[PDB]
Order: sequence, then C-alpha cells, then structure tokens
Amino acid sequence: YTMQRDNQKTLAVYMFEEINRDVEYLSGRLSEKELKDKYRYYGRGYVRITDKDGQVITYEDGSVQDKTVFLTNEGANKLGWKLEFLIDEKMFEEEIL
Amino acid sequence: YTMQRDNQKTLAVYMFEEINRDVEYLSGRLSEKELKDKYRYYGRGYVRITDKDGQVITYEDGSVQDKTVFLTNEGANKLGWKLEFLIDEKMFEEEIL
Amino acid sequence: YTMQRDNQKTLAVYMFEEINRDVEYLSGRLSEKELKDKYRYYGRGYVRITDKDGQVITYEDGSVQDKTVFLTNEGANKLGWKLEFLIDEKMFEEEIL
Amino acid sequence: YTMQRDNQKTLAVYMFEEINRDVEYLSGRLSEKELKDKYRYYGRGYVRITDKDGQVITYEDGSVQDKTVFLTNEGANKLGWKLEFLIDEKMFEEEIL
Amino acid sequence: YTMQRDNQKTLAVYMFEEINRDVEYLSGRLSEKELKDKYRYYGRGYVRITDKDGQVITYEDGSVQDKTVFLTNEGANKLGWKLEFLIDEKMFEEEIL
Amino acid sequence: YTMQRDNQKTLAVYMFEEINRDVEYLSGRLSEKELKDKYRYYGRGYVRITDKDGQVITYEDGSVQDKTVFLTNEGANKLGWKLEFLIDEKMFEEEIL
Ligand SMILES: [K+]
Ligand SMILES: [K+]
Ligand SMILES: [K+]
Repeated sequence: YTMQRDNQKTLAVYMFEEINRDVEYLSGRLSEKELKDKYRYYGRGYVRITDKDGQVITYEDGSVQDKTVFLTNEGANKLGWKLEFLIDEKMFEEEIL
Repeated sequence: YTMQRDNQKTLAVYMFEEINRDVEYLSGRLSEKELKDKYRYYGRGYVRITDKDGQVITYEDGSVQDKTVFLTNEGANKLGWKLEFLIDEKMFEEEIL
Repeated sequence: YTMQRDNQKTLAVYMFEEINRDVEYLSGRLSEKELKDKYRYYGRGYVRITDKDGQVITYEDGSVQDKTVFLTNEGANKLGWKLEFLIDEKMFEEEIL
Repeated sequence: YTMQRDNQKTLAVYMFEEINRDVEYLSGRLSEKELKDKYRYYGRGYVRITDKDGQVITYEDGSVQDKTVFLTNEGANKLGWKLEFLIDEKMFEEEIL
Repeated sequence: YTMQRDNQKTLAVYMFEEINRDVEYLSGRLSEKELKDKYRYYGRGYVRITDKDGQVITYEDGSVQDKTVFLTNEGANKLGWKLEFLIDEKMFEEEIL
Repeated sequence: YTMQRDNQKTLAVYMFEEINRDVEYLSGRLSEKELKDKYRYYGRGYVRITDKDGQVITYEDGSVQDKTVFLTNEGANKLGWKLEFLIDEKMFEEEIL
C-alpha cells in the first residue's frame, strides 16, 4: 500500500458511496432508463493538469482524441497549474439527438 | 445545460478544489517532482457500473487491455449493481520501477 | 448563542458556500436567467420529521396546501422517525409551463 | 427528472443522512425532549438570494413575515448576489423563555 | 512523505479550513472570549481503536487519568473494531463551573 | 447537551465513519499489520491555536513535550490566529526505522 494507492482509494470510495446512496433514493422514482442514463458517464471525466510551462503532468493515453474539455480552472493554483476537465465527446453527441 | 452536465460540473469542481487546496498546503514541503508524481494519475480512475444481469451501464469505448480493477463494490447497491473502479495498469507498473 | 444557533449557522454556511462556489464556475457558461432559474427554489425545501407514533417533531406553521413531498426516508432512523422533504408545489407547476 | 429536481434531491439527501447519522449516536445519550428540541427547527431555514440590483431571485410566499434574518453573506458572490439566511422567529421566541 | 503523513495532512487541512471558515462568519457576532471558548477543546479529542480481541491499535502514551470517553462506536466495524472518542475531563469540569 | 459537546460529537462522528468506511474496503486487501499501522496515529494530531498576540487559545497539558508541529496555517484567519497541527514525535521515530 502506498500514498498514491490510498489516494485512488479515496476517489473510488467517494464515487461508490455517492452511486449507492443515490440509487437507494431514486430507484422507485426514476425509470431504469432514467437512472442508467444518469450514470452512463458518471466518473468518466478526468482532469488534465498542465504545469505553468505547458508540460502536462497528468498521464494520458491515445483515448484523448475522443475527449472534450468541458470545464477549465485557471489562475487559482499556487504553482500556476491549469486544470481542464475532459469528458467523452460521445456524451455531447448523444445529448444532441 | 442538463442534469448530466450539472453532475459532471459537480465532479469537476470537487477535483479542481481538491487539487488547488492540496497544492496550496504541500507546495513548500514537497518538491515539484513529488507533487507531480502525486497528481500523475489523480482522477484518471473511473467506475464501471454493471447491473445485476451483467449488462454494463457505464459508457465504454476502447479496451481494458491496459486497465486494472483497483477496487470493487458488490452487494451494497439497491438495484444489485456491481461497481468496479479501473485505473491505468501503468501506475502499478511504475510502482515496480 | 446556543447549540441550536450553531446548528443553524452550519446549514447556512453550507448553502452560502455552495451558492458562491457554483456561481464562480458557472457564471461564464450560463446566462443570468439560467442561474437565477437554477437558484429560484434552491434551499426552500425543508424536512418534516415525524416520530414513530405519528407526532410531528418539526415546527410547522401555515399550511401544506401549496407544498408537495418530493422525497421520503422511512425505516432507516434508529428512533423510528419518518423524514419527508417538502417543496413548493409552484416549482412543479412551473416545470409544466 | 430535471437538473432542478436532482439538485433538490441532493439537499434532501444531505439532511436525511445527517439526521439519521446523528440519531444513531445521540438517542441513548440525550433525552427524547433533547433530541426533539434539537431537530425542531433543523432544515427550516432558507436563503434569500437577492441580485445586485435589489431583485430577489429566490421564490418567497406570505410566510416571510414570520421569518428573521439570522446570517448574511455579502461581497463574496461573483455576480454581486446577497445571501441572507432566514429562520422562523418562533425559534428565537422559544429560546427567550 | 508517506501515506501516513498524507493522511495526517488531510486531517490537519480539514480542521484548518473549518476553524478559518467559522471564524470568518462568527467573528462579528460572537465576542473574542466566546470564540476562544468555542475553540478551547476543538480537535483535542482523539480515537482509541481496539480490535475484537481487546488489543489497542492506536498509539497510547501517558495516562487516561484525566480523560473521559465522550462517544463510542461498536458493532459497526467490519473487523470487529471498537472505537472510543476520548476528550479532556477538564472540559466537563469547566462546564460545571 | 451544549454547543461544545455537539461540536465534539461532529468531530467524533467524522472520524468514526471514516474509520469504518475505510475498513469496509481495505480489510481484504491490506494485511492486519497494514491496516493497524495505517490507524496507529489516526486522529491523534491536534491544532494548537494561538491568538494574534501569542496567547494559546487551545487547552494543552504536559503531553506537549512529546508532540511535533507537522503543519502550520498562518495569515489566513480573519482574527490573526495561527494554527499549528501537532502529532506524536513517536510517529516520526517509528518511520525512521
Ligand atoms: K475519472
Ligand atoms: K430549507
Ligand atoms: K485529535
């Protein structure tokens, strides 16, 4: 067990508990199509952290071509990092239909 | 704007705030390389949600070739959903090196 | 100052912080009308707590004429309390229009 | 299901989980009078958001005459909003006895 | 830096943020003595974790002579751990005076 | 029941729920030595709040000689408070072996 692993654990557990808590309440109210549509993209987004000189800190793979920057945080980070939140373009494509 | 977008916005802001707060406190103590290392995989993990009949709810594209399941939640979800948290196998490979 | 006041203070600050943070991020993307619409009913919902013998614990004045129960929690509370979350029926009426 | 509804859901669930978690711990320790007195006003407070020109964004009804501003947030919101947290005057009247 | 250190850092930052936020809101309303009184024991409580075989997991030095168990959690932990929250008996002594 | 007690309750419950949630996930994955080593010092750290004139607001006892300042917050508090987070020196001594 390492710090990196414990940090991943904390994100995972955040998401697990949110998903389970939500379902406990919404299952009767929303249809299956509704709840499944709600969770389709949940958690799929990631932050690309770019350092102050343009060097990407976040590990990325070839997938990135199919992702779209949805939200941006700039000028807030004390090391001059830029944070971009990227989600599947497929989500926007399905919304448009 | 939609509910889905707002949900994405909530995950985004959670991670933007976490990253910026941490950097504010750790900046002095850790080296840039140490913080970069800390954030290399931060937020790259995602959940794969499977319903009780084995049908995947989460959008999936590409392959899980280079992914590994870090954590699983089963038996907790009201709908019988299984939740798996997947991360880059590269992270684990790099821990070896 | 009392415990009750401090509890009220905690709910207050939670909502003040949520509103201000959201506005900070969404300001650019959404129109003022869109954000106003988003916040029209934000925090107007309240809980009505009923004990296991049907006696209401929450202060109530006025009438529930123009309220609707949006969400209920039963069978979870250690004391056998039932919890109902009530919101303005106007919100739902306006969703129709 | 809409964004507005999901947002209400998030407030409701916050309150439900807090109330139930608290009761799980305090029921043995506090008397019934104690815990019921603690929850009498819990969640009844709301924020009145006023825009930068004096126009109230929050929906309000006639009830407002029986409410009292307990806490105020000003100069923090990036759209120049003023946030006022209002609770039943009845709470202050009962404290004074 | 280690996982243990990072965990300590997370508890630290939680309390730093809580203290500073509260002071920001309560500063005007309460007197310095009132806020000082509020924070006299804030964060001095600690948990003692005992495994199912009665062996203490938490580091302990000194004595519990002048401590009191304020809250206990049993029967909830997957490993059969018992959790006790210990605070200065002085706090309770001062509430009498 | 007083505000001070309710505030202690909130810290206690935060820690209890974190410890139990973590164990629910990590017990299978980490060894007993691992999880027990993780929790050895958890919650043992405290904040020493010093007012703007050098007067310590936090109650402290003789124990303090065996504690070490791990993290510091300065210049953020609106009353000019200094916050120092102190942990057992024993933790650092065990890390070094
Ligand atoms: K992700
Ligand atoms: K309310
Ligand atoms: K502590």
